[PDB]
Amino acid sequence: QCVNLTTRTQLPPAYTNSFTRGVYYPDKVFRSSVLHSTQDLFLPFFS
Amino acid sequence: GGFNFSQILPDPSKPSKRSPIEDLLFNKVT
Amino acid sequence: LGKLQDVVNQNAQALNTLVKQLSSNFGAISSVLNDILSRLDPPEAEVQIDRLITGRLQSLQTYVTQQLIRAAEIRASANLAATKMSECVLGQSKRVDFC
Amino acid sequence: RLITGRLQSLQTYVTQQLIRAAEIRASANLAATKMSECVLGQSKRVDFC
Amino acid sequence: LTESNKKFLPFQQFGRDIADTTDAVRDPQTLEILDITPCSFGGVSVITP
Amino acid sequence: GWTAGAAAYYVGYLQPRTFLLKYNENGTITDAVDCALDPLSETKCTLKS
Ligand SMILES: *[C@@H]1O[C@H](CO)[C@@H](O[C@@H]2O[C@H](CO)[C@@H](O)[C@H](O)[C@H]2NC(C)=O)[C@H](O)[C@H]1NC(C)=O
Ligand SMILES: *[C@@H]1O[C@H](CO)[C@@H](O)[C@H](O)[C@H]1NC(C)=O
Repeated sequence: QCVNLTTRTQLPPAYTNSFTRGVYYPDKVFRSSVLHSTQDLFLPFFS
Repeated sequence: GGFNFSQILPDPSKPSKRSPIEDLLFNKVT
Repeated sequence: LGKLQDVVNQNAQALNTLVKQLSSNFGAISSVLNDILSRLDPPEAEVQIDRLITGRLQSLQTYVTQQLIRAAEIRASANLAATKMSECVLGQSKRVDFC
Repeated sequence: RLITGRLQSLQTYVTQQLIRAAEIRASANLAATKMSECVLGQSKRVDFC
Repeated sequence: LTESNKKFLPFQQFGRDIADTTDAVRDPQTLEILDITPCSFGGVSVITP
Repeated sequence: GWTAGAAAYYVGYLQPRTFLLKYNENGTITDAVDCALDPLSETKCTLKS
């Protein structure tokens, strides 16, 4: 079950800037001392 | 007669028969 | 050194490109020939194999032509170096702005 | 089929242009040597300049 | 399958190289890293007097 | 009347984009380079260096 809330004074959402964030391993293989480029969903830098 | 040729002549101090300049030359390029 | 580095870097990238050629489908539905043979029977998979063969042949003939051009250029440079060895080193050359 | 035809045309054009590049490089080396010998001095080589 | 000296991160199975060839695989038995190297190299040649 | 402590979370949306990933001798990612953000980044990722 759930209950409802009561209206009140809130804060508007703010907008910030990312700094080299949102990077993960795109696959489950091992790479050493290489520079490999992939096409995958990532987060943009300085977005 | 005054010409120093040790830079281009091979040196027996190292096991390789290389001159120091060609030692640097081989180490320069991959 | 650029003259001693380009002749190695171009060869390395040509070999790497030759390796990269086998990762392409050439319009087929798979890159490796074993997957098509395992998933499709050979009588119907003959056109896929044949297009893979002709794509790999085109890539290899392009690599061979590039290697022949590079061989011709290196042979010209080697002939120039041999003439320089014979004249500039093995004697004194009267040709100004050559040694 | 149009793709493979266009690639064949571009490959034969690239081969032809690279051969012309080799010929132009040979002519350029000959012209540079001719300048450096016949122009920037006097060349002893008979029937060269 | 040689005994390699490089350890894999604990979420990977395969391993590639600079030339992008699967030359390193992880055995699922007891988590050891084994290299992959082809056994057939080059061809034959005959010396005749 | 309630309290929630102090917290802050960021929500970002991913887009289909090519990334150049750097790998070390250990096997982890150290830096990433874009191709559709900066001309310098595009130059870095097209040269694969
Ligand atoms: C020829 O040149 C070499 C330079 O490589 C001289 O060798 C140096 O000599 C000085 C003086 O004793 C030393 O401090 C350096 O360590 C030496 N360097 C090397 C690389 O050996 C050599 O003495 C010169 N010989 C003559 C006859 O002039
Ligand atoms: C990472 O590589 C360095 C360089 O050889 C090595 O000293 C270090 O032990 C490695 N770390 C791990 C966790 O393998």
